[PDB]
Amino acid sequence: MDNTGKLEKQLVTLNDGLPKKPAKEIIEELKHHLYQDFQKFFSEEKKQQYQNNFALFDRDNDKYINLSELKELLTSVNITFPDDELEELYNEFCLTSPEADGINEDAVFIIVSKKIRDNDKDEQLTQAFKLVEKAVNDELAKTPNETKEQEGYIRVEQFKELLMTLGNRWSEEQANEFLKDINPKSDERINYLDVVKKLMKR
Amino acid sequence: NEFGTEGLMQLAAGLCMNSVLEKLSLNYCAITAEGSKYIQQILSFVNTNL
Amino acid sequence: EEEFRLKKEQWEIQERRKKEAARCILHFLMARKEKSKKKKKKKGKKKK
Amino acid sequence: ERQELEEADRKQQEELDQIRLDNAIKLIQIEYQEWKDAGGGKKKRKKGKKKKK
Repeated sequence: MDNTGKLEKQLVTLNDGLPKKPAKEIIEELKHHLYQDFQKFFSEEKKQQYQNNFALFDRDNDKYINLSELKELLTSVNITFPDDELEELYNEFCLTSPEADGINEDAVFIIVSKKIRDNDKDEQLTQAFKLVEKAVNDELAKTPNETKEQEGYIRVEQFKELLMTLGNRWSEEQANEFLKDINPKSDERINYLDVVKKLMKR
Repeated sequence: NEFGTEGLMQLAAGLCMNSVLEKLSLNYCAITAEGSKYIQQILSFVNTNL
Repeated sequence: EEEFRLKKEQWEIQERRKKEAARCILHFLMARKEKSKKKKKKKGKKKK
Repeated sequence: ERQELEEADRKQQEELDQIRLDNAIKLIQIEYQEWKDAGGGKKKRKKGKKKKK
């Protein structure tokens, strides 16, 4: 009564669910699941092939490969990557092995185990957006007037309607932030190919 | 628990790369030297909150 | 060859007929309109 | 028949050019997607035990 309030601006304080166990394993889950990809997605043939190829690479049988030999192994498997980023990844993994003159096999291969999911994200996004293009064509089939100048435009609000379902559920704030960054020209639409170029370019 | 190498490997099946516990003790277990290779895989891991 | 050439000339004529059809196709949706608004997300991941 | 052979050769060149364009499209996307299944294992023995002399 008397409009005696009162709303509370619930700020979620960073004082909940703090991990308890400091410094031996507990992140072991993440890469383990990553391992299950090659513990799942890959046939054991490539595993054995890489085991033997590296053991050939491991001229000293130390399980490790230096910068030159790591680039050797990446090239032998047909890896085409810029020098810089591979260099920083190798440096990080060597920091993970401060007393070893290189990186161990598991961490060595994690270098592009990361790029595995990295490129899988782009592959899934491209497949989902090709399906989006097919859906747009299906919709335009029922719509005669839309001329060939519309070939490449379907409602951006629809871009957001679809994003959450194709490939991976996109956060509501994720879609809002992306749309705001792209900056549509107040026409309630953008060019899908230009967005594709931006997303494959960043 | 004198499970030895067999028991240590059975544990490592998921615990070698498990990421749950805080303190794990296997003292007076006569863990064979060879089986230490399994623990070798635990330490070479970069993910670490035990 | 003559039969197939007659058929393909008919093909060109019916292609121009279909082009006129398309001309009449760009003619159906000038402004409307009414906001098929809410939701069509669900796109079950089982794909083609 | 020889002129048709030249025509088929030109068609095959066109197809190979289209496949090369597809290759250019694919090159970036297929830049080693899937770097692979764990390797080197559990060497433990002190094997070196051979002749004394």
